[PDB]
Amino acid sequence: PNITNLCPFDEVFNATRFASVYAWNRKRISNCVADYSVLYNLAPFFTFKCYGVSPTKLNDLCFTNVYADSFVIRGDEVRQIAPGQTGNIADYNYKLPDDFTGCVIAWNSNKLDSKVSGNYNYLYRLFRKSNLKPFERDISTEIYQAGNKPCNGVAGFNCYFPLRSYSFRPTYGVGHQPYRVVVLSFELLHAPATVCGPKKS
Amino acid sequence: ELTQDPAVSVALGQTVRITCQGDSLRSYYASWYQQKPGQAPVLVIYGKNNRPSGIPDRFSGSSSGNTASLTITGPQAEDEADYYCTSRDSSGNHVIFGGGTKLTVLGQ
Amino acid sequence: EVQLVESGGGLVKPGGSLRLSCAASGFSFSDAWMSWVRQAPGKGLEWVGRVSSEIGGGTTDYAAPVKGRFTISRDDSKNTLFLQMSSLKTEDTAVYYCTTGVDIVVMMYADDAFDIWGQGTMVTV
Ligand SMILES: *[C@@H]1O[C@H](CO)[C@@H](O)[C@H](O)[C@H]1NC(C)=O
Repeated sequence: PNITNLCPFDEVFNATRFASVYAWNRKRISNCVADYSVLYNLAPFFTFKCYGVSPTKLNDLCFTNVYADSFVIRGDEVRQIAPGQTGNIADYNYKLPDDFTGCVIAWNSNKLDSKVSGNYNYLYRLFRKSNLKPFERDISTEIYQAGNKPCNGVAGFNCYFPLRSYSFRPTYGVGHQPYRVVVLSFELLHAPATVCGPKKS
Repeated sequence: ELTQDPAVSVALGQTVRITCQGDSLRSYYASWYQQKPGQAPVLVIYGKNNRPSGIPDRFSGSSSGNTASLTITGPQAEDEADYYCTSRDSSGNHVIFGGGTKLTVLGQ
Repeated sequence: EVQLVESGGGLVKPGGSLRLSCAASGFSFSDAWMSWVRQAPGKGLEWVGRVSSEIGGGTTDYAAPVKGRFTISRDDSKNTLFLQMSSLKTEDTAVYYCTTGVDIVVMMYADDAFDIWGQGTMVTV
């Protein structure tokens, strides 16, 4: 609390390329001063939601570790990123625990990701045999097997690739736009306090 | 630097307790790998208390402060292997590893 | 199914250079925190280095005893992970593995739990 030792949490909110939802990114914060006032007062953050800690008293309690999770999803299932619900992405790509604490952030990317040619690099998973435990990645791309028949890696019919591509273009409207999502989580009561905000008077 | 005993002698059908000593195990929870004779190491236990799928429900993990430990309930004749614990250091974020330990079969 | 294949290694005079290649299949290589690890015959496993992912900044680290003298690299087009060894010492006779940190794990931390390993190659200096 000087402030000079600001951890680089600006680029986790503003970078070149966000990771896809199936291969989302995690960043670890240590020995820093946590000033969220520059982000709360900033304009274009469309969604600011959390459950465990207060939305405005987040500088008055002091933590030990901070994990910043970043990915990009379609605009509708920003409703679905909250813990409890199911379906696509919540079960097959990213699941939050029922006792989750931390704040989720969502904003639009109208003029930063849409391309007239069509962008297909952002993938999502549609076919998983098991269910995702909370905070778990899945990078394996072996083809789904459906009950029986010898397509167990032959990649033919009655067997579908799990990683499909989004539909991302100026002709699209609200609901199909790319929303950047970053989730700030934290853990407590195992170490001396390292990261938390400055002192005012 | 982690610390392990060279070998543990436990008879068949009895719970086997494997230890790992380290100063920085309060954070950076250890992970346990098993090496067969003349084979690549395989994952057994990671994370808080869970294991990868396909591993039989015989290995469990526990941690208390500067101590880490693995528990085997009802060992068979195919568990004669080496066990390695893994943690991280605070500064450099390296995987450091440990000395390992050996587990043998004391049947006829 | 998902596979890692190691290639390279042999007998070489000390002070030379040698390049070890790891080829991966079955999973998205561009978002994997791969690593190199070594083991002397009869001894425990010893870390060599990390390479990390470009989505999050290339932060390729190294182990303390082998810092600097080894070069690590990634190429996503040809699906290759490269380890270059120069200025060799007499203690480098070991088996080498390329190991993916994350395939099916729960993280809570930096994404490294060493899920799937490789068949590993000889090197003798
Ligand atoms: C990202 O945009 C915000 C918007 O105010 C800006 O404050 C920040 O400096 C930008 N990031 C970088 C790395 O310039």
